[PDB]
Amino acid sequence: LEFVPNIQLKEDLGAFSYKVQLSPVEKGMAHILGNSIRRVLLSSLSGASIIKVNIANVLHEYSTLEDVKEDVVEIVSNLKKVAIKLDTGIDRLDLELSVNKSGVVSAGDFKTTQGVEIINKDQPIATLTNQRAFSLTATVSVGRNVGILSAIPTELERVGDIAVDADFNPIKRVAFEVFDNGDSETLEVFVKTNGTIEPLAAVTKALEYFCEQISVFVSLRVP
Amino acid sequence: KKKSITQSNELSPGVLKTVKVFVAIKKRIQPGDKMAGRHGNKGVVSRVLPVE
Repeated sequence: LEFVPNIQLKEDLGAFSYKVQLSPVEKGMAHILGNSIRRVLLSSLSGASIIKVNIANVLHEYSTLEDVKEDVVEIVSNLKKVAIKLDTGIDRLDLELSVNKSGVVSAGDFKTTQGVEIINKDQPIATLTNQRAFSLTATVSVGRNVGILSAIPTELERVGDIAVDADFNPIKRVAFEVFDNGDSETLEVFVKTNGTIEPLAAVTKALEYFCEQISVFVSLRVP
Repeated sequence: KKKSITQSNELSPGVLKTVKVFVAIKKRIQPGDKMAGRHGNKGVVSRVLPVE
């Protein structure tokens, strides 16, 4: 009477929708596993987002560039929605964007440096009414959401440096359901993500974090 | 601009000079803030909870 669970990435659907399912359960441990997976992914996942942006010709967020329909605050808002995928060892990196287009600037316009990946090619950073030279630098670092109260503002060295808030967590929605095959159950979880991190890898990471937390209890020791 | 008395104002006699400073600070809703519905139902936020 031994059952061991397995992970299958099945029923992938939507632009970024996945339904990881485990064929084997302990016939009653399925609900606990689903609750743990749902809680861990939302608050334990770490994502890398821009925290600092410097415009070529700005002294503060509340300024208007010549021949630009978008406002500097509006440009910062467009920058925040941008989705970035980073290498495991990169930790922190700087992205340089310079464009002379007379059309609409875009996230894809960002220089294709190694490691840096931009999922949101479609999202446009700004729109230029007339031909002009536009350049800016955005700092990207790995981070996780520790809550609004426990947040470090971040030091700014350059006069032009502007602080930008970043939402590190990439999992928009988590759903789980339990089906009993008789003497055993199958766990079905629906995960919605920006697509920066593959769903199966994220599920494995969340389970690993839960196991690490439960590790202390079996020991019943400080360490 | 040059049509002014040279101080941009009379300045009130006995005042050597004046300076005006403008500061803009963003504000985000926090506990103890007051939110009022159009129907007239009103409340003050007591705490912020996690999404989960």
